[PDB]
Amino acid sequence: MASLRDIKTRINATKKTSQITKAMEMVSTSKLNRAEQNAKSFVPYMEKIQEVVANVA
Amino acid sequence: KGKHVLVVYDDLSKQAAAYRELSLLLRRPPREAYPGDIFYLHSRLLERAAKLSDAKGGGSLTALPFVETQAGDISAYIPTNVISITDGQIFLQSDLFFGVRPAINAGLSVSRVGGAAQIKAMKK
Repeated sequence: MASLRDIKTRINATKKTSQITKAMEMVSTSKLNRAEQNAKSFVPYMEKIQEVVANVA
Repeated sequence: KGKHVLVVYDDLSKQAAAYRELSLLLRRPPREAYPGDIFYLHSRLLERAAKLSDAKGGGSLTALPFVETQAGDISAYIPTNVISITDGQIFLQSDLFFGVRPAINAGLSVSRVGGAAQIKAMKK
């Protein structure tokens, strides 16, 4: 049962889908290792707040 | 004679399915077992529908041929044949009458003549 040229349409559709998918994975993997950059860059400010917020008796 | 006629060929597919038999019984050398002339079969038929010039009484016979598609495969032998013939076609998905009812696939469905048919009321 079914087609052939209707089985090609599906393959290629799937393929171009995987492409677009894996694209964004790598793309969103490129946005993890920039989360640190703005994660780090905030490390100091936090330290020098609890150090201030040491809390009077 | 000068009157307008309308002929509905309901299921030309079965005709071809028949004619194949007929031809295969007569042992006529057989694509898809259908005779080489299986095209000519429907060609010399639907051709006999037209609009006779007003020199002939402006008479006409409209043809509404049918074709039974398996799986909806429009690329099938018979269907390409009947299509390469008719002026336009209206393809009915069931893919739909299980939303838009009288399943009329606005996408594939064409009319060659079209627009020259509709009156100035429709046209605009």
